[PDB]
Amino acid sequence: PVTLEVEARYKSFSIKMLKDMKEGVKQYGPNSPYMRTLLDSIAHGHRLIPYDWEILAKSSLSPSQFLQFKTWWIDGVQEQVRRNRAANPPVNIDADQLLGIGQNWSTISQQALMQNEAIEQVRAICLRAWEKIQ
Amino acid sequence: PVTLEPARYKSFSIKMLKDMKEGVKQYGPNSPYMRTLLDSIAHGHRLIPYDWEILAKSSLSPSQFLQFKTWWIDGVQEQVRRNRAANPPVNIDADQLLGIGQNWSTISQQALMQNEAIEQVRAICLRAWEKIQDP
Repeated sequence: PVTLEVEARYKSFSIKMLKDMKEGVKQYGPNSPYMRTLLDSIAHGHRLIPYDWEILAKSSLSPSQFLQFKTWWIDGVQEQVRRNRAANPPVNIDADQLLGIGQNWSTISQQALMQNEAIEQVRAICLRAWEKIQ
Repeated sequence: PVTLEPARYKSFSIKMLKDMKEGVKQYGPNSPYMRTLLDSIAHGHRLIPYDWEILAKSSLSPSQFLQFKTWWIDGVQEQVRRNRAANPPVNIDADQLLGIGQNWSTISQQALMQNEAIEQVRAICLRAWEKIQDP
């Protein structure tokens, strides 16, 4: 997660939290009330960049579950970019920022400068993607 | 939880607290389910004593809550003995670990707690939670 001291600083997830979450997904399922409670609290209790989401997902999910998450992340990005382009005025956030990739957004330091609207879009897209894991 | 390390505070969502209360109702405070969920939350967020109080009070029956608080205080008493006896001494007292008194009763004060104190609070409260008995 990113903290805004404004000066943005990145702090990695707790190793124990990650271990807890991987074991919880395994025992209860990625969308059990168990995981929904935990994940929602983390997502809304922190400023998460795409890097954070990639870490949470890759660490917590089985390989097949992770593939599902990524496809739905990409699906949510398609829809979001469409809404961004159609907004009046257009919202200048594209897929590179929402996925955390490319020359402008691939590094943690770049992503840490993401504005509120972008953070909110990433949060909604990734929570939806997680919820769509079957 | 505290949203900026030493600083400000954001409450748990009403929904999250409802889920925790339902989880305790369905599975009990010391199900592996609740134990690992609590552990996850406690390592996923920076919890001050005020958070622990809200979580416990919201999730537990009055008698379970009294047990939790009794064991939190007991664990604090043991931790303070250890802090005093440490070489060098750890300058963390019972009022900080419990979030009480002139120095620590407010969220604004608690939000300035450093890592060692947050960690001590976490260990003590997780242990106290485990000491709660079922109906």
